[PDB]
Amino acid sequence: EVQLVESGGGLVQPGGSLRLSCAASGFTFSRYWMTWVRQAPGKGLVWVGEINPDSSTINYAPSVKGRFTISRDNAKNTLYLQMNSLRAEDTAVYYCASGVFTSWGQGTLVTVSSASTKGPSVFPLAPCSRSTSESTAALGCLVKDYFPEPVTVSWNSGALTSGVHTFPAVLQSSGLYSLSSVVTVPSSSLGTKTYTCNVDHKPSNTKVDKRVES
Amino acid sequence: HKIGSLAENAFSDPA
Amino acid sequence: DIVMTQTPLSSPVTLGQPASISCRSSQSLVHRQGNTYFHWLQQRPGQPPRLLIYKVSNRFSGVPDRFSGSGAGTDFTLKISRVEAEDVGVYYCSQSTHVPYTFGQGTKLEIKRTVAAPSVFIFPPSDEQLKSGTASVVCLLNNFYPREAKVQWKVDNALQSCNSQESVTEQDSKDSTYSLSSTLTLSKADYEKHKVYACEVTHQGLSSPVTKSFNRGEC
Repeated sequence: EVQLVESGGGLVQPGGSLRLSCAASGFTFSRYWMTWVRQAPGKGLVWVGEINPDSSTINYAPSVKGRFTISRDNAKNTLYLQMNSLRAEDTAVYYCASGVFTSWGQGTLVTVSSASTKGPSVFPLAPCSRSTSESTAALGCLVKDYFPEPVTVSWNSGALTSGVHTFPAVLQSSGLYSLSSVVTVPSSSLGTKTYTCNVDHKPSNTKVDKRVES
Repeated sequence: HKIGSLAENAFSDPA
Repeated sequence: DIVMTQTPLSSPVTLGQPASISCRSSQSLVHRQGNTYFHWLQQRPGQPPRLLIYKVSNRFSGVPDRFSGSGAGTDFTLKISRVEAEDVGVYYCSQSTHVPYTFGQGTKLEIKRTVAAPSVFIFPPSDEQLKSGTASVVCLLNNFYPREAKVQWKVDNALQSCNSQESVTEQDSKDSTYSLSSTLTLSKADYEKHKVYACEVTHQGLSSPVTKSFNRGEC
């Protein structure tokens, strides 16, 4: 399987520097041009640049020329993006791709901000008891007061996916993010399993598994 | 001068 | 640099019917005396983009026949013939005839499905949270269509303003519905001053608004 595994993202202060990596397997990386593209939260795709197999041609977007450097190490099958003089407008998910968009990495979010990292609080969401039958029952987790993005949420270690909705985070008036993840199930099945939300916030070294009881 | 679009494998599936 | 112009939202397309998305470039995309490097990409939420059509009309790997491309010079169209629910997402045009390569703003494909009323749930603040000085009350509107919905918070029947925030999911890839959360944030002190907490939901699929409520302490 072609894999493009990216790393190096996270929080960086304005004016600072960060180096992203994109490691390739499943194809002869040394024979392909490689590409960086970025996408600011909620916005469209923006091309960052490309590099040819032997590194003798490197083309850059005007918005990054003179601040970013693209390179590659074919012996390690790895593509790099060295970013200097970072600004808030550079906050984005950074993707690598082979050729002209023929295979893509998962993306890594770079947040350019002066704020500190803050880990989330995880609270259960469970309704009050009901006295009229309803076709589904709901439970969830409120993941409140974290910075920067992203948090990831799974249920029962990724075994529970049907009926799950993890909402896009919102920025609160405090400057911290919050989101909820909910799961709804057919009501008579509610008691047939347990429900644990697995919350991971890498910037704060936070990993929480919260059992939610109705 | 050279751009990736003109590479022989620009649009080939790497798989 | 070459500007690529496409609209942000498609007309709602019914399952099994065709959708067309167009893009215009600010100059010809014919490279010198050769190919036209105009492409279409598809992006689903939380996923990277995927190449769909390259060089105007060539389907990329794993792209089925319902996606086709046409056009020439500065005007191009993607046709999705028999739309499926899984086709929901954002479609970008792209040129790579000249550097910097550029993209359109993205056109979101919206699927038109039957009206579906939301299932509504209200979640009181957890005892864990209350021990910390803040109270969050959450109202969930699950699996509804169309996207427009009105949510009002009433605390002892008094309308709340300026203390809630909403989040809405993207259209679901299986049932083509939306879900929405509204979160009311109060100080613990203000939360203990009142008894009845209610979320009231108005939506095309409901003949009368739906209210879900609880009484502080009763749970």
